[PDB]
Amino acid sequence: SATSTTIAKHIGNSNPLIDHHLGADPVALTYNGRVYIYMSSDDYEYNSNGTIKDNSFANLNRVFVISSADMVNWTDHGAIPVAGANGANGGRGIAKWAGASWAPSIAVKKINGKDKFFLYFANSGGGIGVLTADSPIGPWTDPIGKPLVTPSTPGMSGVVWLFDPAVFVDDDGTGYLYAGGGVPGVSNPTQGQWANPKTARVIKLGPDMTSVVGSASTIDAPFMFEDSGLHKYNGTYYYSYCINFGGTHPADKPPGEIGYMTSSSPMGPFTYRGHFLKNPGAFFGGGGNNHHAVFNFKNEWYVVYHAQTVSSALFGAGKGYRSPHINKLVHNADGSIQEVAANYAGVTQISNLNPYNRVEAETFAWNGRILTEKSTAPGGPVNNQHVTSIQNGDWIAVGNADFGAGGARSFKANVASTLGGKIEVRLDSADGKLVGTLNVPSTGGAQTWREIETAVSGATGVHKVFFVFTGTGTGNLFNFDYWQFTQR
Ligand SMILES: O[C@@H]1[C@@H](O)[C@H](O[C@@H]2CO[C@@H](O[C@@H]3CO[C@@H](O[C@@H]4CO[C@@H](O)[C@H](O)[C@H]4O)[C@H](O)[C@H]3O)[C@H](O)[C@H]2O)OC[C@H]1O
Ligand SMILES: [Ca+2]
Ligand code: NA
Ligand code: NA
Repeated sequence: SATSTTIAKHIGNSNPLIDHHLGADPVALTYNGRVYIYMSSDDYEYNSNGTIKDNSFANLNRVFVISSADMVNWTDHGAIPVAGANGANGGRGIAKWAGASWAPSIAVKKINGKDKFFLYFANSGGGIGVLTADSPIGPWTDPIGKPLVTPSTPGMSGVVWLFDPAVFVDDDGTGYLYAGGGVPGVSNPTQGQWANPKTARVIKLGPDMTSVVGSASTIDAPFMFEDSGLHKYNGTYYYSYCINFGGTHPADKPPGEIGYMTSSSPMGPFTYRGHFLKNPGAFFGGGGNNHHAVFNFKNEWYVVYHAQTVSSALFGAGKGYRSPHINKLVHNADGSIQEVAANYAGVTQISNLNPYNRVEAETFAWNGRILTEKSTAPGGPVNNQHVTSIQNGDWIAVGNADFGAGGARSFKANVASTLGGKIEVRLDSADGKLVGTLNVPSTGGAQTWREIETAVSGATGVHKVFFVFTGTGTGNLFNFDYWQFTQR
């Protein structure tokens, strides 16, 4: 009954994090037991004849957000319509001054006893903006109505590409913004311009995280290119960035790789240490921009980065379209960082999923091959999505659902369907033990939602769980908002 194949994130593998769409320039928020990943909205551009053309970043006007409690099952929180200029996101789009929202950065700060969230983004190469929210997934407000940082921000002149923000809230509650990149000398930098672009910047933020304090300092990242990052390990601040591709490079600053520098203060002085992530081309073939954030989630150090692993699998060429990956990052006893072993296997699931809570359908580890959108389902979480583009033989799967010793009694699915179909609930594999079959009736339409219940038996212990979609003809069989098992 399950016939569709995984594009790039194969069952058992944790990279790329998702493959049912793209997501470039990832950054991580760790918050109340979940990692959020916020991403540039990579999205295929097409020639007029419907063939794919190389990514020119034309579609980078949203921020894609996924989250996980376990590194394997990703809840799709959909898209934040950040860019509102030109104009389009069809209306919708939150920062009216910004035509683009590249390379997000995310921070949370408790203000007046309430957690407040701050999403930073680059309006292409021209400035940094910020949105605010009372939850990591929104809804979002543009407090300011203009960029937060421009070339006129003190200290920011001399930056070639005023982009790739990284916002770090220090242990004392002070925010810092790292930004910049590009290489001076336009079409022909001299060797020395390659070697010391002097286009990286850090600026301190005001307490409210929507203003700057003082002037930006230059970080002299050798062979700076883009992709500022900041993490703090054992009291030391690590400024990381992508090394440029031009000029001759010494062996210790290899082109297109992630370099890093350390300092005992967030604003420097920084000393190059420092490379830990080869170009994604070195691992997955070969190659492109390289774009990364280091974070600690549930007591482990990771780097999120991107690679052209979904587009290459679909097209035979990555064409600049990028997908998020995570691997472990290891700090040595001396504080240096080991080369990250970027791969497909990725990170092993760190905790089980509880299938007795409401679980969004768009919370899955693997799929073949569906889409997620914006749902009309009543209620649900902020920016509630559903699984759609469900055809016969499609499926989604969660990793390590723990049904417990007693096991499940029933399975509920919130579904909307014009003609109906089935959800087969299978353990371990797409062709695995059938524990139940939910008959999706005609509900009256794709926006008319019914919670359907069906019996489950044989579902005990920890398993991958596959929801295999079947139906006749069509089209879209149904959309698929959330599910919940009952005990026992
Ligand atoms: O409008 C401005 C944009 O144009 C500017 O876009 C940047 C263009 O450069 C992007 O970096 C690319 C990454 O790929 C490099 O080539 C690789 C060299 O090794 C080969 O193995 C591999 O196949 C190649 O892909 C290329 O040299 C380098 O320029 C950068 O990420 C973009 O940001 O952005 C700012 C806008 O203001
Ligand atoms: Ca949902
Ligand atoms: Na970033
Ligand atoms: Na499909």
